[PDB]
Amino acid sequence: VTYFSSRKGKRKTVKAVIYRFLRLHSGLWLRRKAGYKKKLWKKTAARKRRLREFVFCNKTQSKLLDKMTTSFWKRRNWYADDPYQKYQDRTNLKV
Amino acid sequence: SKTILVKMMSQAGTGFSFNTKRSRLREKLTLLHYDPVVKKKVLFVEQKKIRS
Amino acid sequence: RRAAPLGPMPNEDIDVSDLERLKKYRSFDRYRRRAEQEARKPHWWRTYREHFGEESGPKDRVDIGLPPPKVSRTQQLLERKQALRELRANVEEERAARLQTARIPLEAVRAEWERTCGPYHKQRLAEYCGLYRDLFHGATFVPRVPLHVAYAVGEDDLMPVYHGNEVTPTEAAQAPEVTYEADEGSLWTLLLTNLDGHLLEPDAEYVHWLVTNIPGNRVTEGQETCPYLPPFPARGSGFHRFAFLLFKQDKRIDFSGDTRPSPCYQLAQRTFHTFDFYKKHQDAMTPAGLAFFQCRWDDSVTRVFHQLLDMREPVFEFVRPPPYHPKQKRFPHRQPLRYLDRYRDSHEPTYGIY
Amino acid sequence: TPVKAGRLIVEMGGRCEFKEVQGFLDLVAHKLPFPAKAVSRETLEKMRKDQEERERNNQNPWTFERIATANMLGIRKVLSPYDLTHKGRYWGKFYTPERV
Amino acid sequence: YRSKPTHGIGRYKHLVKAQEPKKKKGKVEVR
Amino acid sequence: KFTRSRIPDKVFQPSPEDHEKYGGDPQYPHKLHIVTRIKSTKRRPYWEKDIIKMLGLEKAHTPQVHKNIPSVNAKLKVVKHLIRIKPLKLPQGLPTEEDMANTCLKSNGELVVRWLLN
Amino acid sequence: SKNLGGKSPGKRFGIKKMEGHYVHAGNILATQRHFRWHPGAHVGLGKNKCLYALEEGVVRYTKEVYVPNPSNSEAVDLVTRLPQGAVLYKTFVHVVPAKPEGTFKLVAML
RNA sequence: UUUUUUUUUUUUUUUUUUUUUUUUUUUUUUUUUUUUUUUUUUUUUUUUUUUUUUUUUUUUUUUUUUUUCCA
RNA sequence: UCGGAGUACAAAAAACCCUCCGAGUGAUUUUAAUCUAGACAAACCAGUCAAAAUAACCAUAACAUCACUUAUUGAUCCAAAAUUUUGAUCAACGGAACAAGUUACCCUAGGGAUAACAGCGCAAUCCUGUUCUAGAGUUCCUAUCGACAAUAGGGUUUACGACCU
RNA sequence: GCCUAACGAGCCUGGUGAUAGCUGGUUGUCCGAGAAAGAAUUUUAGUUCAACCUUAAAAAUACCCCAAAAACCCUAAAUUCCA
Ligand SMILES: Nc1nc2c(ncn2[C@@H]2O[C@H](COP(=O)(O)O)[C@@H](O)[C@H]2O)c(=O)[nH]1
Ligand SMILES: [Mg+2]
Ligand SMILES: [Mg+2]
Ligand SMILES: [Mg+2]
Ligand SMILES: [Mg+2]
Ligand SMILES: [Mg+2]
Ligand SMILES: [Mg+2]
Ligand SMILES: [Mg+2]
Ligand SMILES: [Mg+2]
Ligand SMILES: [Mg+2]
Ligand SMILES: [Mg+2]
Ligand SMILES: [Mg+2]
Ligand SMILES: [Mg+2]
Ligand SMILES: [Mg+2]
Ligand SMILES: [Mg+2]
Ligand SMILES: [Mg+2]
Ligand SMILES: [Mg+2]
Ligand SMILES: [Mg+2]
Ligand SMILES: [Mg+2]
Ligand SMILES: [Mg+2]
Ligand SMILES: [Mg+2]
Ligand SMILES: [Mg+2]
Ligand SMILES: [Mg+2]
Ligand SMILES: [Mg+2]
Ligand SMILES: [Mg+2]
Ligand SMILES: [Mg+2]
Ligand SMILES: [Mg+2]
Ligand SMILES: [Mg+2]
Ligand SMILES: [Mg+2]
Repeated sequence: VTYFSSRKGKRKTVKAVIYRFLRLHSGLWLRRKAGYKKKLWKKTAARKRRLREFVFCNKTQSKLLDKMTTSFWKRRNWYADDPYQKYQDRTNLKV
Repeated sequence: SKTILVKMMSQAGTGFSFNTKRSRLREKLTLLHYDPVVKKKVLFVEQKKIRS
Repeated sequence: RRAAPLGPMPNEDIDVSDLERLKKYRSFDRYRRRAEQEARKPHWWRTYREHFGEESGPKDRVDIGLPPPKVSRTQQLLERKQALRELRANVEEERAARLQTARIPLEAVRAEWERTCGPYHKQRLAEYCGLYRDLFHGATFVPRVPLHVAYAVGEDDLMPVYHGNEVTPTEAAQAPEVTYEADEGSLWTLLLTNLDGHLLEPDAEYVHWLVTNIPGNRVTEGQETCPYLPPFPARGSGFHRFAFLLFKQDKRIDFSGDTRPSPCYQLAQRTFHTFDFYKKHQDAMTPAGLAFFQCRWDDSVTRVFHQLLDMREPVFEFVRPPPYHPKQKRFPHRQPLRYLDRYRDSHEPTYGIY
Repeated sequence: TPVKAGRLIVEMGGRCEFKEVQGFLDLVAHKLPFPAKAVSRETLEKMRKDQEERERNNQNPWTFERIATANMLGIRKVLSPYDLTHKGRYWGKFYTPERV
Repeated sequence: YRSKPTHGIGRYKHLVKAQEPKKKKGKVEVR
Repeated sequence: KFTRSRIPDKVFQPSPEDHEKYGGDPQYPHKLHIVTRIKSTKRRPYWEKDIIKMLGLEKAHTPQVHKNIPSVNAKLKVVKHLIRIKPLKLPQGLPTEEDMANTCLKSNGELVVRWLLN
Repeated sequence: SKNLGGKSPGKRFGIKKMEGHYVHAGNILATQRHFRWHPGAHVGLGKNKCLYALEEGVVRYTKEVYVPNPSNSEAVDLVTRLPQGAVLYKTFVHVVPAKPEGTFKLVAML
């Protein structure tokens, strides 16, 4: 991760995270299950459903992704017909 | 004894294919599977050979 | 570490040595019979019944009823043996049995069952349905005398009321007929009690028809304390139990506190407790007849609620407990995207400041 | 072949006395790796009875078995789980009959 | 459990001794 | 493996001579324990350390008063090799609210209510 | 050395919930490789011989008679070879329900 | 998709003097079949360029056997 | 690399160039779906179950079954697929897309974390004494030896350890 | 082998503040709490997590834990769960 760029001197971000991850405005990160497109005939139906289902990331991975990504991707986005607009916020979090 | 992986498509017209392991020294595979597109018990025949 | 068993072990009686000389059972049916026979014994270890409510195990039931009829056992056995020998002497019955073509006089079987062993079956059915648990709370009786209750749905349609049958308020709208064998020297009291349907007090039950001082079998000639009232079960909570109790009494019982008015449309006045009633009239009354049936809601209940009771119809519903969910975590790990939907207040997008 | 303490190795009988069998078995007992004696039924009974008498008339109120069972002074930290059964008479493969 | 008083309540292999998974060997040794 | 030590119930069965030897009442057991920590918890198991911590015996050679109930008797049995236990004696009875500031604890195991009168 | 491949992590096969624990539906009571604990009332049986509570309540463990399914040939043969006084006993795990099925609430007094 | 053997009388084996057993037809044997004895016909799957012969190499399809991708 | 047994005796886990079995798949039809509570296990990635509800068959089961059934298997990316999939002993098996030997002509930064010489621990090996007598010694165990065995001592050789450099 | 006193490939300058998981050093006072290792890795001379631990903030149950309970041929010290 380039903490200070050479041209503008800003902090860059790794494009792999934006390519294979999604950040909700609540701070959670969304990712796909590993191996959901490899050897489907060799796996059980329940295993295939688990692979196809989305999953979340824990605190350590979330902090790592936040460090590796700039503040642009942490903004609030109001997309037209965004499926994840419902999951953008968090409710009834008693902590 | 070597097995063969065969891709079989539905005969209901709808595009729906699934892979199955078969014995090489057997005839063309033709079974009854379940199609969720039409949600019916449909006849599936061997279409392609994918993996040896 | 080893500990001493707290009692005899199950398989410590049979000898391990010389199994070949010990007889075995080769039938799964025999093994099942033996296992079920042993499973009912009070074992010293933790069993299924103790944890799943064997109803406090043994219970010394107080008996409040007529004494059993005194029958000569030897003469009864001799007569039964003679009848069996006479039946077996016939060749036509044996031919029918061989040819698998035989019929049974079901009406006579029913009559004989009611005469000799019907009371015990009725008592155990009432115990299963919990009649004694809510009428006396500590006492179960034997319905010695029969009690035939019948509702008239028209001119040629008669609905019987057996022990646990289902009778709708449409058929139960009118006062039923009660039949029982009795000489012209005894007094009887009939009480129709609805165990389920009281809106306020769970521990109280309603009275629909209480008629006391019945000379013999003439139920009509007896004075009615409470006029007959059609059943009025709730639309939601269905299958209430209505029980006819018949008591035999010796003296001419007169009571002024339990007397009901002719209209008797007040639910406050139609509040009853069989325990207190039998406490009051324990000296003379002794229960001898019982006939309980189930009744659910129908269209006829609305008319009873509106015209008769002058009330609005209560509607209930069998609501289930909400599903259990663990405490929501700040960062759920390996959870599906739908994890946030499990704690959503409503399926409406909420915009805070925008 | 493993042999523990108190296990017989060779058992002899006949119409003979005890002196000669002891005399010609003491050499074998000495040549054996573990210490051994040429005993008889009477000798074994006598030694067991003497051991029981000593262990019952021992004067000091403190005994190894009592201390180990009661965990006095927290001695279980130093001791071994097998010591609860050995009662201080057995240490490794060595057995001392005079330790009660 | 081993320390529980109800230990060995399921002990059944001592009640049956027919555990010979051999093809056809016969004893033929009763003198 | 070194683990906790089970103590058989035979150890805590008093002999008739024990009462006379230790000056105890064979009929009525005493009411309160005075416990004093003699040895250190170093070179001792962590569960024993925790028991000594929860018993309030952090400071050695300082008596502490506890109940005579089996709930605390279990822990006292667990750490019995590190403490001295005496029965609390009340020759003058329980001190009242007017004698709380004039009480004292003699080393013999008794609690004097009136101490240093003038 | 000639021995190789013996190294393998344990499968954590054991009892998860002890007696007296208040569990919910779907909680795995215990995992096992062979049939050590048999399910009883309100306890299912997964295809991997796992035991999971079907209702919300209290877990209990009992010793109860064992009547095998008639289609299980080995079990039926063992039962038939058992002597006249022998009855098989197995350790069953049960869940005693606590929450009732439901309640009747007034929705509208019309 | 790639690698390799290939295409024989009507059926199988060889080899270049295209032969040897089955099958077919015409006779004989038998009361009639079957068995057996004679005679006959029966081919290099096709294109192209050749050798002394072609078992020289190439075009269109036919079954074919193996491989068909660690990540 | 993965699974079973003992080590690891009774909730779980637990290592060695520890002692043994195996696995890198076959055969058959009941061709075995969608969605979603709640749980096991786990650093993560992975692996496991699964109540209710839906589509097709009895209008009463569907967890595919068997071979000790536990292991029979592989994360990105990328290629070919064409609508939905497949995938090379990455076998060093959490894996770089593709890279061999020799240096006594060697160099550099370090290591007594790691060897050879020495020292030190132990005594497998070695050397000593004593105990035991069957046997040799013409008779006779101990004049001179003395097999099968026991106990104790020394640290000279090799080997083991890798504690000081 | 020799190529200006060091040649398995000369010397100077520039890249160059080359890079080092490796060695060495790291400069005032006092006070509080305070850690010996489970999993991966061209990895065991290091890193990345987990378990512990430190500064803050929220809460409420936390250790000891009587019974009872945890397998089937035999099995010790004792373990897990809870008043
Ligand atoms: N891993 C680990 N090392 C420790 C711990 N305490 C001390 N050390 C190490 O021990 C050395 C100092 O010894 P001490 O001064 O503690 O006797 C240092 O190398 C230090 O890093 C500990 O709790 N964990
Ligand atoms: Mg009789
Ligand atoms: Mg293992
Ligand atoms: Mg391991
Ligand atoms: Mg867990
Ligand atoms: Mg279901
Ligand atoms: Mg590697
Ligand atoms: Mg590796
Ligand atoms: Mg792994
Ligand atoms: Mg040279
Ligand atoms: Mg150097
Ligand atoms: Mg060293
Ligand atoms: Mg080291
Ligand atoms: Mg030297
Ligand atoms: Mg050396
Ligand atoms: Mg030196
Ligand atoms: Mg050595
Ligand atoms: Mg030595
Ligand atoms: Mg001689
Ligand atoms: Mg010796
Ligand atoms: Mg030396
Ligand atoms: Mg040397
Ligand atoms: Mg020079
Ligand atoms: Mg540097
Ligand atoms: Mg390194
Ligand atoms: Mg400090
Ligand atoms: Mg330290
Ligand atoms: Mg307990
Ligand atoms: Mg607790």
